[PDB]
Amino acid sequence: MQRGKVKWFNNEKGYGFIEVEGGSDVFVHFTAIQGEGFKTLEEGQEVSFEIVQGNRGPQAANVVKL
Amino acid sequence: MQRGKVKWFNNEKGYGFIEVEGGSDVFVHFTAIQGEGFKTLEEGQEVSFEIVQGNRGPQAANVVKL
Ligand code: NA
Ligand code: NA
Repeated sequence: MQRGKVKWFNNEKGYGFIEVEGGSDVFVHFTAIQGEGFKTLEEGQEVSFEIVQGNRGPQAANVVKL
Repeated sequence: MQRGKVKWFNNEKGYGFIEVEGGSDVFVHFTAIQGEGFKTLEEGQEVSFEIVQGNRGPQAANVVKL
């Protein structure tokens, strides 16, 4: 588990990337976003998350807005 | 998606396992469950999901109640 900030998120498409200090960007799909409310992220938002490997490569899991 | 059936799920602990045909049971955490509902599953529940590899091995992502 670790923290990062949303790099960008296309609200219409429901995905974007988390930027990591000193690391590679991490793909994030809306289905990973925790909490209640419309599943979205905004550029700059700090998040905690886990990295998992799926068929398309690394992606975020358990994305909590801080 | 992959299909399976919930073997058990403990809604106090927030986890359980999904049984899948021809393979090992897959760990499922409440944070993977989709829907604005309460994030719980019940024994026997048919689901669609994705298997991803996390730091503890295979686990469920994107768990949708069918
Ligand atoms: Na970076
Ligand atoms: Na099995």
